[PDB]
Amino acid sequence: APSRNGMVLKPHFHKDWQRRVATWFNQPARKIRRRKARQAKARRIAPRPASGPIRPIVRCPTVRYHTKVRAGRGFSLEELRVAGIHKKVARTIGISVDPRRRNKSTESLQANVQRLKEYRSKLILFPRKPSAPKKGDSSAEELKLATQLTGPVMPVRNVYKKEKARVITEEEKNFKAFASLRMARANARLFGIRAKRAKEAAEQD
Amino acid sequence: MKFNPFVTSDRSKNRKRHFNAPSHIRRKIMSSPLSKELRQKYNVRSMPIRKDDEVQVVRGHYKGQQIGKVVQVYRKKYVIYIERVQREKANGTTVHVGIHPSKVVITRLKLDKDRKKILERKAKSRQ
Amino acid sequence: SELAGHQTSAESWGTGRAVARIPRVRGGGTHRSGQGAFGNMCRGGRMFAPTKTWRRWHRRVNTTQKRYAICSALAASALPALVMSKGHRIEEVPELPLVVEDKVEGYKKTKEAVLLLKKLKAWNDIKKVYASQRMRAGKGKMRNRRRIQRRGPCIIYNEDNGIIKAFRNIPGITLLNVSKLNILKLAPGGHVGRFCIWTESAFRKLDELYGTWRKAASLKSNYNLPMHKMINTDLSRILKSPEIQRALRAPRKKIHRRVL
RNA sequence: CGCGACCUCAGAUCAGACGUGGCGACCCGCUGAAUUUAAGCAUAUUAGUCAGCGGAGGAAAAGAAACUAACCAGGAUUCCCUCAGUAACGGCGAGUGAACAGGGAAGAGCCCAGCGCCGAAUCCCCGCCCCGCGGGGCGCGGGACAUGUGGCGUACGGAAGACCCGCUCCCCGGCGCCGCUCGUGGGGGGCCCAAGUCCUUCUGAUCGAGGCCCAGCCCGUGGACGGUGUGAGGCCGGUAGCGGCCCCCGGCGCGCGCCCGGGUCUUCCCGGAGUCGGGUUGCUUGGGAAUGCAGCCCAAAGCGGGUGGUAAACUCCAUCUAAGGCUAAAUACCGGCACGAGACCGAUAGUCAACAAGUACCGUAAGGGAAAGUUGAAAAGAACUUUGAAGAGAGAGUUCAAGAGGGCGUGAAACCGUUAAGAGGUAAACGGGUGGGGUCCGCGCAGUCCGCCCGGAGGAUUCAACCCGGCGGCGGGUCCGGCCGUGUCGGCGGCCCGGCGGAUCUUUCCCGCCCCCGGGGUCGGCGGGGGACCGUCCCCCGGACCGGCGACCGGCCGCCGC
RNA sequence: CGGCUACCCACCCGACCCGUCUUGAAACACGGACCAAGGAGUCUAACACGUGCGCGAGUCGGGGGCUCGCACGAAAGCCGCCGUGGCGCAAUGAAGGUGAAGGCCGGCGCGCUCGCCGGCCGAGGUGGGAUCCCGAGGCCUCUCCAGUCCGCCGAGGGGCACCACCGGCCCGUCUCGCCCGCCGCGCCGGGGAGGUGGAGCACGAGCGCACGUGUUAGGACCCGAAAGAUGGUGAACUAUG
RNA sequence: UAUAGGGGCGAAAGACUAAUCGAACCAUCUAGUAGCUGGUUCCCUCCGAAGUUUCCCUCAGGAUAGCUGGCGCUCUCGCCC
RNA sequence: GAGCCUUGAAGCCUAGGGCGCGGGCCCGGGUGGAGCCGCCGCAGGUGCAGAUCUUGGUGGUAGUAGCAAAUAUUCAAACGAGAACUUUGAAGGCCGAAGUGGAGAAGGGUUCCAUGUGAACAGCAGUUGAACAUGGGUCAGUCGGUCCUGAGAGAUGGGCG
RNA sequence: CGACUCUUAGCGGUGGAUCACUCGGCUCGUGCGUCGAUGAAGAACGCAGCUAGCUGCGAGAAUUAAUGUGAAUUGCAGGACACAUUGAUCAUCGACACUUCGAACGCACUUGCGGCCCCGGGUUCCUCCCGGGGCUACGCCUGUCUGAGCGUCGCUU
Ligand SMILES: [Mg+2]
Ligand SMILES: [Mg+2]
Ligand SMILES: [Mg+2]
Ligand SMILES: [Mg+2]
Ligand SMILES: [Mg+2]
Ligand SMILES: [Mg+2]
Ligand SMILES: [Mg+2]
Ligand SMILES: [Mg+2]
Ligand SMILES: [Mg+2]
Ligand SMILES: [Mg+2]
Ligand SMILES: [Mg+2]
Ligand SMILES: [Mg+2]
Ligand SMILES: [Mg+2]
Ligand SMILES: [Mg+2]
Ligand SMILES: [Mg+2]
Ligand SMILES: [Mg+2]
Ligand SMILES: [Mg+2]
Ligand SMILES: [Mg+2]
Ligand SMILES: [Mg+2]
Ligand SMILES: [Mg+2]
Ligand SMILES: [Mg+2]
Ligand SMILES: [Mg+2]
Ligand SMILES: [Mg+2]
Ligand SMILES: [Mg+2]
Ligand SMILES: [Mg+2]
Ligand SMILES: [Mg+2]
Ligand SMILES: [Mg+2]
Ligand SMILES: [Mg+2]
Ligand SMILES: [Mg+2]
Ligand SMILES: [Mg+2]
Ligand SMILES: [Mg+2]
Ligand SMILES: [Mg+2]
Ligand SMILES: [Mg+2]
Ligand SMILES: [Mg+2]
Ligand SMILES: [Mg+2]
Ligand SMILES: [Mg+2]
Ligand SMILES: [Mg+2]
Ligand SMILES: [Mg+2]
Ligand SMILES: [Mg+2]
Ligand SMILES: [Mg+2]
Ligand SMILES: [Mg+2]
Ligand SMILES: [Mg+2]
Ligand SMILES: [Mg+2]
Ligand SMILES: [Mg+2]
Ligand SMILES: [Mg+2]
Ligand SMILES: [Mg+2]
Ligand SMILES: [Mg+2]
Ligand SMILES: [Mg+2]
Ligand SMILES: [Mg+2]
Ligand SMILES: [Mg+2]
Ligand SMILES: [Mg+2]
Ligand SMILES: [Mg+2]
Ligand SMILES: [Mg+2]
Ligand SMILES: [Mg+2]
Ligand SMILES: [Mg+2]
Ligand SMILES: [Mg+2]
Ligand SMILES: [Mg+2]
Ligand SMILES: [Mg+2]
Ligand SMILES: [Mg+2]
Ligand SMILES: [Mg+2]
Ligand SMILES: [Mg+2]
Ligand SMILES: [Mg+2]
Ligand SMILES: [Mg+2]
Ligand SMILES: [Mg+2]
Ligand SMILES: [Mg+2]
Ligand SMILES: [Mg+2]
Ligand SMILES: [Mg+2]
Ligand SMILES: [Mg+2]
Ligand SMILES: [Mg+2]
Ligand SMILES: [Mg+2]
Ligand SMILES: [Mg+2]
Ligand SMILES: [Mg+2]
Ligand SMILES: [Mg+2]
Ligand SMILES: [Mg+2]
Ligand SMILES: [Mg+2]
Ligand SMILES: [Mg+2]
Ligand SMILES: [Mg+2]
Ligand SMILES: [Mg+2]
Ligand SMILES: [Mg+2]
Ligand SMILES: [Mg+2]
Ligand SMILES: [Mg+2]
Ligand SMILES: [Mg+2]
Ligand SMILES: [Mg+2]
Ligand SMILES: [Mg+2]
Ligand SMILES: [Mg+2]
Ligand SMILES: [Mg+2]
Repeated sequence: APSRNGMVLKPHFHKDWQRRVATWFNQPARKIRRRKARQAKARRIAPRPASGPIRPIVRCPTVRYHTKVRAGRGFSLEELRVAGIHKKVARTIGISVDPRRRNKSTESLQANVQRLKEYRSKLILFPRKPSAPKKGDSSAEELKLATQLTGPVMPVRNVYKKEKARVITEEEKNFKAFASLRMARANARLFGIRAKRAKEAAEQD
Repeated sequence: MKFNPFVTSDRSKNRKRHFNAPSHIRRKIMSSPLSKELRQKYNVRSMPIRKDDEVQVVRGHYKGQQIGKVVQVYRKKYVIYIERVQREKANGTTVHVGIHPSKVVITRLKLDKDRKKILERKAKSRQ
Repeated sequence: SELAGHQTSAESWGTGRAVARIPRVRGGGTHRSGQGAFGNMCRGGRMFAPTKTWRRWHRRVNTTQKRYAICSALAASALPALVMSKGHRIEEVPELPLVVEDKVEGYKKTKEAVLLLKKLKAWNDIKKVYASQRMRAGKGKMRNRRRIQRRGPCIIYNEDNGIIKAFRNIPGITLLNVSKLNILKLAPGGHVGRFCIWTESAFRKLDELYGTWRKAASLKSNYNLPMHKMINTDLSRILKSPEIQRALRAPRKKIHRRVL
């Protein structure tokens, strides 16, 4: 059965795959369905923007993607309490609320708090009866538009720290050599055994 | 060009609906044009033909100047029969020749209150 | 097929009862009972290679090759010899690619469209399309295609203001947009050089949409014009230039045939 | 002894109401092989599938962590691309085979047992009144359930009780009418543009060139079908934010019923048990010192329990809070009701079935299962005469056609009958070479060649030879009058009355900010805006090159019809 | 009159009935009475090689999104602060991990089988190697003279691709020895000289699409079994109560 | 009327079980697999074998090498050596 | 391709003319009556002499074998175009009461009866029939089922699953 | 000379191949989500003037009523031919009706045998008297009625 110099092949076709063949013949059909679903939502539901609730600045958990940034799920109840609004009142304002998201970083805490301040500044609400809570006159001719597209804030915000102009400096360039990484690696590998030998030296007198 | 996606361009489906259409559809199928003076007088393009309409035939074996009154309308065969149009059999018995009503120019309609309402709707829709 | 002639349960005879080794449907009374079962060589049998639905139908093209083909078709539409060799009647027609005013795109009635084609002499091509609208050759008349309606001029525009209505029922015409350039409409049948009629905004938007060799395309993101292989490509001028004929051996036109 | 109450129960053809069964393409729960591969065959693969059984819905399941991860951490379920044919499993053979990220569609969150507080403030039923249309739902009086625990307040994201603070004044369930709505809300009925004209073929025309210098008419309608053939106009049909009527669904705006949330402090409460887990044994998984499920046994804890992918002990840390429950969206659909399209098939193909097809017929039964389309435009399907008893036939007639005569379009091969030609002891047939005969083809068979030049014979013509008159084309010089192509400077001029991009800048510019002593400190740091500089387009004069497909005028030689 | 020809016949010569298992078929080897229709290397996934095109250290929108509702529109066009992601640009180790630049000149330490400082060049050398460059020389109807003109070459040189060899660098092991630094002076790290194992580096050639061949798994060029499993139907024949 | 398929029943022949019994019939898995028979569809041109080495529970088979075809690339000749 | 045509397309036949080496093709002549082809690209369910090939049709055999298990028919007349066979008269026979007789159960379903036809059926034939077409025919307190249990089959209570 | 046999051609004969056509399949996609105890799917029987099948119906049986359209269905006689009355056919169907078996339901089913309640005639009334109408299956939920205990207890003989 095999042949000349070619790669060893093990295809997973021994199972009766001919019954379960899902071929995307309805891919433009689903595209038209989902276009009509988004358009019918934007017509019938509200003058709320498409992708309605606002998403947080969120760092990805990895040693791979944590340099990048992500639109998360919700605004992490401690952050929402620092912003100072009730939970379901925030949900009806348009704030996405997730009760699971914790806060280890004061930097991300204050970043989401400033994002909430920006969203509260950009918020224009419409109550039913004209008793004017938190509104005024015809603001910006009904705010010049009705429905936004793909997030009100464009929630990526890939921050660009530059640090362009600096002078070459003192003995830090002689001190930050390759040997610091190997010394830190050896210290991390031998952190515990040295403590055990120190305990044994203190014990044996 | 056809733009509404709820109507067929299919030859099999069109022939199926045509040769299996019910009688109230076949009345609309068996419609006949009018003479130029009658369409000038009534402001209408064409009318469905009935039992007591006078007919001048424009095409076929019998052509022109033969204004006669129809007698039968077989909507099963899509054929009207005309009293003037005759053909003898072998045994000397006359029989009416099959004429399709689309090759039929009506010179005199039948006056009825229902046909006046139909003609008024035709004129109002033609505008 | 998807449900073949395997509805018939059948077994083969074997050694005795020596008709064949093909499976045979089993029964009585009915004269089919004993005939050929599923198989390629039998009556009513399963065909060879039942053509399944998961054939590799749709073929992806590189977008650079797509834009390359669009640029090649639009460039070949400018030469008069190519479009006359495709067969459009460009005898009394004025200068190549025709640019009409901005009052054309706001037409409503198609009598103005017919009058415009008669004054721009594309009515000869439209009359050729009228003269050739014959019946389809072959069995393809059954599946709702009974017309050989050959392609004529195509009008390329922007700012649709009723020009699709004015050009909608002209035979052989092609509704085509600047932002959506179709290869299947600009070069039908794999042949280049189709007669096209532009507009002022169209003919000014082409340079914005593709660019020259100096600047990039401003409407597209990362597209440039392709590399031009032979810049001054007049081969007769090159071979009759003095710099080439200075370095030639000699015209050797003797024959030196077979000597008996 | 009898009477009564409660608890366990039985009866009824008690009043009211509910499940059975079918389809089952998609979905859920169980269990469930072997052919095949491994070239042999047991483990393995086939396959946690085929068959079998039980259920419901237009979706089902799942779904708010006893989660992923281990760093600058994320955060319900589902679906797609990647992860990935990878980690891993495997007579480590054949082969099998995930997951976390990450990018997208979708986004909606919640409730209950416990804990206490409310004099059961709660629900089911019966009878009459208040009620409106097409019909059943709130309020009055007594019969039951429930204190072995209804309902409100409560949900692990903390909750509750009492003071202080400035405040908030409210919802969802009806009812007639008025203008709507993105296809101009749902479906159904009925209608709407324009040659049938002159000529000629044809049985018939929808065939054939033309309808005045405005292209004969209509077009938001030239898709398709039927009509005696090949029609945009002859016919319902096709386009149209086209019109007129009826039926239904929705959000505005007069009655009826309910209507204290936020921040600080104090006090109190703070949780699902034969269940997790351990041993052992079967199935399954990629899951290996055992991923999940299940049988038996042992069977808890409260600074507790689970997870942390190598079993175990000690220690530290991260994350979650299981043994209770609901929830639309993205997803699937070969069953069904209508629906539109096709680089598909063409009566031995395509579904078994284009047709009185799951029909005829076969087998006791489970079950098996066909063959079979076409006259013509219209039957106008052959009147009548004649032979035979009729079947059939000869005349006659219809039709363009009986050479279309009731399984009737076209009508080949195998095979048969007749006629014409030829031949026949080595079975017939074949290849090479001729000969004879026959059908047929091209032509006139003692008579068939053309195109040019020149010397001879009559005739009618007008240009050509040279010039005047005329427009159109070729060619090149002054590159003359001026547009433009290639690199170069300049007005930095359109930099504020300009476009593109720069992890190159301007902390003596502005705004929102942090820090130190309402003000001051660039004293240091974050985001956005203004503009300084770098590589290409937009005008100009001054200039080099080709005047190159970039072309007009002025002039010249040499063309050209009239 | 001429005529080859899918017409017929006669004559001379040669000539066993096709297809395939086979070393060997006309075989007393098998299939074939005749004729009409159907009938057998297809499609998907993956790999490898060759070719064609686009871009090119990058490449690719197949996953979604954007356009006004269109018959062809289930097409096509665009995204780019949608490049997440696949392949390639880095390999070697089981792994912890580590990870491809050297050469020349001057001075310094005993130029010491030995390190430092300053400057310069830069992917090394050798033998072949298409091509390309300089050029002695001589050749054009009567003389001194020249420029393009007719017009090649002895010899020399820089050397594409590629081949062969030497040398160098990187990773894991093996042998020998010395030196250097301290966010802490330790069973801490790093460096040198040699011969080995690698699918490496030693100026990269890939990505996407299409076509052709070959292989694999799927019914896999067509037809074929004795057999196995699952679920149902029969004691009207027969066997026994 | 009862016994129904690895079951029934058998004065025992493995006989009978609906013309089939040393394991019935119908349908499905299933187009089960076969190193084994038979077949595999137009023309022209060019090149053109082998029945051998080694290995295999290998001996009617396969792998590898050999024989062969296709696609090219690097060069060399045309002017006493 | 301003392609071909109802003044005749595809298809089929041809002792006709020709081309190409060959796959095949073009023209002429005869039926036919509505669709067809050429070039350039594209995609195939794309070419048959075989496979005890599948379906359908047709020859040699071949007017051949065979219309032979059970003793047997013969004359006249009649309806009828038509008689070895239909009906009647007569004669001779067979079955011979364990029947070739008269009626039943299971099974068949109109086959029972009358009239008319004889292309179709009956292995020749028909004027005949169980063939065909039309019209008729089955009358129950006291015949049987219905009632009863037999071998046995069976649901609830219960158990298993 | 004829008969028989072979090869062509013309014509004729079972044969229906090729060609042409399609009220047919196949594939793909979209829209909606729909059976039954108020009798589902399926089956049996019956129904037309001449009516075997398919199709359509259920003793109101080739359809009834209503709405819309507007002079027919048709092979044949007839029938409504009326429309200054109501109106044939066709489609829609929203109102009535829907034999028997069938989850099938009073029992197993042989269309047999019953048991209650009511109404009409038969001796004007039950007493196993004819016809018609309603009910009479299993399990289970909530509530009502009845009673079983040496299950527990109160009061009394
Ligand atoms: Mg091979
Ligand atoms: Mg399989
Ligand atoms: Mg169709
Ligand atoms: Mg099968
Ligand atoms: Mg199958
Ligand atoms: Mg088939
Ligand atoms: Mg054809
Ligand atoms: Mg094998
Ligand atoms: Mg085996
Ligand atoms: Mg398994
Ligand atoms: Mg199953
Ligand atoms: Mg059910
Ligand atoms: Mg349902
Ligand atoms: Mg759930
Ligand atoms: Mg493997
Ligand atoms: Mg598995
Ligand atoms: Mg929770
Ligand atoms: Mg037509
Ligand atoms: Mg038309
Ligand atoms: Mg019209
Ligand atoms: Mg804890
Ligand atoms: Mg613990
Ligand atoms: Mg713990
Ligand atoms: Mg641990
Ligand atoms: Mg561990
Ligand atoms: Mg829970
Ligand atoms: Mg749950
Ligand atoms: Mg859902
Ligand atoms: Mg046919
Ligand atoms: Mg058939
Ligand atoms: Mg007809
Ligand atoms: Mg004719
Ligand atoms: Mg015929
Ligand atoms: Mg004919
Ligand atoms: Mg025809
Ligand atoms: Mg013939
Ligand atoms: Mg003869
Ligand atoms: Mg062999
Ligand atoms: Mg041999
Ligand atoms: Mg042979
Ligand atoms: Mg033999
Ligand atoms: Mg033989
Ligand atoms: Mg034979
Ligand atoms: Mg064939
Ligand atoms: Mg390649
Ligand atoms: Mg990336
Ligand atoms: Mg990969
Ligand atoms: Mg088989
Ligand atoms: Mg076995
Ligand atoms: Mg018996
Ligand atoms: Mg016995
Ligand atoms: Mg069994
Ligand atoms: Mg078994
Ligand atoms: Mg037997
Ligand atoms: Mg056996
Ligand atoms: Mg068995
Ligand atoms: Mg096979
Ligand atoms: Mg061997
Ligand atoms: Mg080999
Ligand atoms: Mg070779
Ligand atoms: Mg070679
Ligand atoms: Mg051809
Ligand atoms: Mg084939
Ligand atoms: Mg095809
Ligand atoms: Mg054949
Ligand atoms: Mg062959
Ligand atoms: Mg055979
Ligand atoms: Mg025969
Ligand atoms: Mg004989
Ligand atoms: Mg004999
Ligand atoms: Mg006999
Ligand atoms: Mg007589
Ligand atoms: Mg007589
Ligand atoms: Mg006697
Ligand atoms: Mg006796
Ligand atoms: Mg007897
Ligand atoms: Mg009888
Ligand atoms: Mg008689
Ligand atoms: Mg007979
Ligand atoms: Mg009969
Ligand atoms: Mg009596
Ligand atoms: Mg039982
Ligand atoms: Mg029970
Ligand atoms: Mg046939
Ligand atoms: Mg009525
Ligand atoms: Mg009753």
